[PDB]
Amino acid sequence: VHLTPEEKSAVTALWGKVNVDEVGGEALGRLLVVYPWTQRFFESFGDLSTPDAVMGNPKVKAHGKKVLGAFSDGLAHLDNLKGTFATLSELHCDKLHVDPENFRLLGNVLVCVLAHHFGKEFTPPVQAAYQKVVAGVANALAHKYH
Amino acid sequence: NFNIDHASVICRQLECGSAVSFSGSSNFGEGSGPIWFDDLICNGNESALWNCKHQGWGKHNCDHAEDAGVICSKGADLSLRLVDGVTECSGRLEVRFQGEWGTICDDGWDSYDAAVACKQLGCPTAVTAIGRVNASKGFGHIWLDSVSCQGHEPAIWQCKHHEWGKHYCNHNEDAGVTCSDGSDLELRLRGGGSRCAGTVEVEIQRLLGKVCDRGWGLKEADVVCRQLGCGSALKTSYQVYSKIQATNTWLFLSSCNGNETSLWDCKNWQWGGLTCDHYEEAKITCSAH
Amino acid sequence: DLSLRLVDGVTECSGRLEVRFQGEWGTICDDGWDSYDAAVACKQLGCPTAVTAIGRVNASKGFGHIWLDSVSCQGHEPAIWQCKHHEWGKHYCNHNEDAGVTCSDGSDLELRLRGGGSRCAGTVEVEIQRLLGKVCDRGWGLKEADVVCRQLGCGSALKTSYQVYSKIQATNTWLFLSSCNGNETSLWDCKNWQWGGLTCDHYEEAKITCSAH
Amino acid sequence: CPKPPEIAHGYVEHSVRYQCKNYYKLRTEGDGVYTLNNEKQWINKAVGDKLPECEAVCGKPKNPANILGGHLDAKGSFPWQAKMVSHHNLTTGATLINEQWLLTTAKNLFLNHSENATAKDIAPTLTLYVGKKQLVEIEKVVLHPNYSQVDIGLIKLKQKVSVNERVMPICLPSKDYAEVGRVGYVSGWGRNANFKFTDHLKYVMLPVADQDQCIRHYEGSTVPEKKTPKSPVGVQPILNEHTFCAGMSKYQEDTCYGDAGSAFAVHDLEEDTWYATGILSFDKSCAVAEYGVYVKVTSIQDWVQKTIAE
Amino acid sequence: CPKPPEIAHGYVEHSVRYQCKNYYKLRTEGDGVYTLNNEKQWINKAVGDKLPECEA
Amino acid sequence: VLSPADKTNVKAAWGKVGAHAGEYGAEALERMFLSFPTTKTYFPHFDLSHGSAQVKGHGKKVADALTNAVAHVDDMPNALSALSDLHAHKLRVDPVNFKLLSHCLLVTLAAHLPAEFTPAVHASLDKFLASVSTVLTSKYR
Ligand code: HEM
Ligand code: HEM
Ligand SMILES: *[C@@H]1O[C@H](CO)[C@@H](O)[C@H](O)[C@H]1NC(C)=O
Ligand SMILES: *[C@@H]1O[C@H](CO)[C@@H](O)[C@H](O)[C@H]1NC(C)=O
Ligand SMILES: *[C@@H]1O[C@H](CO)[C@@H](O)[C@H](O)[C@H]1NC(C)=O
Ligand SMILES: *[C@@H]1O[C@H](CO)[C@@H](O)[C@H](O)[C@H]1NC(C)=O
Ligand SMILES: [Ca+2]
Ligand SMILES: [Ca+2]
Ligand SMILES: [Ca+2]
Ligand SMILES: [Ca+2]
Repeated sequence: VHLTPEEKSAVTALWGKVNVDEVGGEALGRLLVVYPWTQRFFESFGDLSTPDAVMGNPKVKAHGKKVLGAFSDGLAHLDNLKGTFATLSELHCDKLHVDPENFRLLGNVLVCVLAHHFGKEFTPPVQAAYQKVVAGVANALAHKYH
Repeated sequence: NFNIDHASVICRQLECGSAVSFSGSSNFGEGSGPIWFDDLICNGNESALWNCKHQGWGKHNCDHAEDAGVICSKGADLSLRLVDGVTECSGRLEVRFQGEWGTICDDGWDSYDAAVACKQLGCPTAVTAIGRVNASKGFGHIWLDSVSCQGHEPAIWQCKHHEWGKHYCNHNEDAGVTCSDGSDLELRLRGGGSRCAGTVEVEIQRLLGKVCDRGWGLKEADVVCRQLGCGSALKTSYQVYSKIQATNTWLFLSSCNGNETSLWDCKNWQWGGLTCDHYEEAKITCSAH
Repeated sequence: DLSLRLVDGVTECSGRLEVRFQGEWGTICDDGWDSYDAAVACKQLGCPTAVTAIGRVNASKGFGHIWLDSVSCQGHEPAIWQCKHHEWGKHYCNHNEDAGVTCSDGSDLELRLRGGGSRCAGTVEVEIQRLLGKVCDRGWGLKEADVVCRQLGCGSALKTSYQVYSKIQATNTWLFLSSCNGNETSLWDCKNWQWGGLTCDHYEEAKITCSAH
Repeated sequence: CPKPPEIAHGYVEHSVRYQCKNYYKLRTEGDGVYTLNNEKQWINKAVGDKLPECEAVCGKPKNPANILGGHLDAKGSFPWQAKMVSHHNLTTGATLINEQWLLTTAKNLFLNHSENATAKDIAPTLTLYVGKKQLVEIEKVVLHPNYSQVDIGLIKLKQKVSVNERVMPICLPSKDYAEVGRVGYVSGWGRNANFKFTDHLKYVMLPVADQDQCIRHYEGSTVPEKKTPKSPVGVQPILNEHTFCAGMSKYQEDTCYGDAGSAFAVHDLEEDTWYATGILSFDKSCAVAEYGVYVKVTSIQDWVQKTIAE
Repeated sequence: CPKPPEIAHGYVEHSVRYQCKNYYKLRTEGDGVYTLNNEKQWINKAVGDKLPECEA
Repeated sequence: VLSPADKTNVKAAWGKVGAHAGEYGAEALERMFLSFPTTKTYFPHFDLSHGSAQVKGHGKKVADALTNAVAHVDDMPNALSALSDLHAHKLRVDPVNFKLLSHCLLVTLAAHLPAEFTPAVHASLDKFLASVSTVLTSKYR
């Protein structure tokens, strides 16, 4: 529906090469230092003042594993994205009150992180499919908001 | 400062049951007499409001028209039921809220939630599915949405429900349940040369359907091939020797580890309640063909 | 004082616009020009408005401040100075592009095909106020091409290419237009057609072969 | 009126109470007890013939509070913000001063228009969206007499808007809260970090800043002879004695385009009322510059009252 | 009885007071100011449910 | 809000880009076109085919402007004065498209030059590109 079968193959292929342990910590650490208004939500994770502390903090790295796994879980079936993220969207809307833009910002940083880790293999058609995936996830986690 | 967990402690003091939510201004009745607690906030850990923290003791800041009132779930005329199924233990779930019967949204429905509903209704919970069978979409207000339950609870009202009357989900999808003893479930292969090769046909409570090809693969195919006693699975297609009939109900599979003994042990398999027009029927050819 | 005058044109009814305000003369940037605005301009000039075109006739860019930019007129107005303009005396356009005004009585406009074996087929050529001109093929397509064939009474239009027979003289002023519905009968019925003011190095003279060849 | 129950040996004369609906405040000199008389028109002693009025409550939101980033407005803590959309869908904010009047900037009403355009051209096209989504039709658009020195414009609505829990005017202060260190809340309808107009109302606390380093950061110096345009965004803000500058927040948040007309609301904790201390005028700083320019409400308080009276 | 004049965005709490009949004096200790309630029965705080009565 | 330590990284990182700046700008332009199809509406006559000479030519001039801005980091609005008027007063390019180009340019730099993109440099180069976009769009109306 959303993606062509050739587009789906490449997206699923690259997601195999990823190192879930380190990619999640990388993207979360970058967002907390590039856009430094998300440090407010992660005050439970300790010191986050300096970029090296943000990268070296164990808690954000562990939270990166949770973020990455949920992204992989969302990739399981695209039409279910409304129902897949309905449980998580409520947490981000009623308890933490995370603005929908931060979902779009984290996804954009994820594309940059994946491009940094891979290199030339981040073919422009490949990133186009990834952006379409990211846009849906940001919309799906925000569609709960009303 | 009235809270939902604050209301939970309140209805526990009456010992009747859980409350649907916290309500303000006492819309049902007018207050009377002096009041002792104002702007009351409670964490919910405390057994009673008396152990709960009070902003003021022996006084009230809200007037009798603004003072809160409590509406309780057990006091509300709530009763779960099943409508339009193959038997009395299958079909679309219904919740009577405020005297109006409504369905349950599909989003958030899990095998744990199906286990609770089967226990609540009264027929055995040996095998529980998360889909509605042979039923059509209902009309009314969807009173429950994103019902997330641990499974070991007496009723779904005590389970954490998002909100009464959210109705966010479309009325086409409604949560259903299939409470089965485990004897009626049967799986067979039809339309091929041998019993081990053909189209996967399921028969649950004497209702014949197929298996959708959403996540069907070789790994999920070993479960079926082993279950029929026909070795492992080689090919997802087969050679047609006869024409199978046409069925309207479909079984949907989430995921399987591949080491399961039977297809029924795979986690979160939905029976009916959905259509996959783009996808085709799932087929399989066992090695013992 | 306001006075808008046509200069460097074939006649007094067609030429590059020149507007004086505050006592200083200048030219209008071509951006925002529309056929209706030119129709309002012809009313100021007094020339007949039977056929009006936005093109500029064989006129130079000149030298002067661009007083009016992005003028938007719809036609039912007394003068174009009444229409809203982006700023006064402030411009960001290139100095070469000047707003062109062409007012036609309706009889001067002629359409002819030259260079082919028959009158129905050949390179498209346009004669306006005894000035020879061609058609750039940017928007050119088969459905607008039927209008040229239909105007000449030579049936439908089959293909753009035509078999050369004799050579054709080269001209400088060039005509081009966006598109045509095809429901009409004359090329002048196509709206917002520019007559001069620009050149096409990317694009060449439009040709046709009609069915009645 | 309902018939009173019959009593033995008594004739009844009536005296009823008057109370204004919640979210409104009663305005009358007397208690409001209305006594029925022979002429059959109910009269209170102090109020006489005139009926008591129910006016809007100032700056008392149901849910009190605690753009690039900011906090999502989920509890509806800013019921005075009102979106304004121009021809090209260039949305902009606008605050709510009186029950019928709104406050914005002059440059908000010059979009797609000339700098000397009359009020009659602007009026038909401004699309206000006060409240959740309640569209409102306007009648008049008054500009400031000096629109080149104070970017302020008043808007009159056709009829008064009901004061719900999501619609509430914020009135003007009696003193000046523009003292350095006064942290104030700004609500915005403009661009976010991706420059797309926000679909949800956001807010951020910004502290007032010394108005010497703000001018030196923008106009080069406080000496008129040595002033040179060196605004790091390329557009010179309009700076004079009717302005104050507010820097970024702790987490480096500021206001980008489309946030003009918003209110620099401060919380007066002693009175528990929200007062408008400034109106955002130069919102083009975003994250490049370090100061946003706000028009002081007190300097325009006298002029606003005069226009409202007419 | 005639309706009290209406106020914009305001509610009127109706109330009626009983004036004692001529030649009689109010036996009840209450003055007799009855106020309209949601239950349609007018009540004075002092007299309560019991209706006022005047004696010679 | 580029601090003096932030501008040092910007000049050093852009210096390591070297002569490949023109190709990097061209790749970012092509990358944004196919990833965000609505952006092509702002280029009416340009050939949008992959590897087009005009796209390569446009990328060279875009990278030329950015390299000029780095040398004039202290005074950006004057160094980008002509481009600000053309991008806002003539073509009326919506400011939302600028954040798309900046993201695509950063991705191109990150993919082609991964070793030098430490998180400290990533923030500094991001703040530099945000400063350029605001200057160009500051007079949009
Ligand atoms: C964009 C896709 C995102 C996904 C898939 C995601 C996923 C998750 C998940 C699964 C959790 C649950 C962790 C737990 O329960 O222990 C979580 C927690 C959390 N997330 Fe997200 N997240 C996303 C975006 C964000 C962003 C951008 C922020 C910015 C601050 C954020 C803030 C938080 C916070 C504060 C928690 C902690 C919740 C708690 O402590 O109760 N999330 N996230
Ligand atoms: C950092 C961001 C940008 C920079 C440095 C930049 C720079 C430039 C440069 C150097 C030119 C050449 C002008 C000339 O040769 O006369 C140009 C033209 C142009 N710009 Fe950009 N640009 C940027 C962003 C954008 C974006 C995002 C768009 C559209 C979405 C855009 C739209 C255009 C167009 C359509 C032209 C063609 C003008 C023509 O062909 O005459 N610009 N820009
Ligand atoms: C469910 O099946 C029963 C028979 O088992 C049938 O009577 C009923 O119509 C079915 N429900 C539908 C088709 O909605
Ligand atoms: C089947 O494999 C899964 C992992 O894929 C494992 O969790 C589970 O315990 C296994 N079951 C058996 C019976 O070996
Ligand atoms: C344009 O043509 C007219 C008519 O022949 C002539 O008078 C005028 O000089 C020409 N202008 C130029 C610049 O060739
Ligand atoms: C233009 O063409 C349309 C169909 O596209 C037709 O309805 C209309 O009558 C035509 N106008 C004319 C011939 O003037
Ligand atoms: Ca669903
Ligand atoms: Ca659940
Ligand atoms: Ca032009
Ligand atoms: Ca026009």
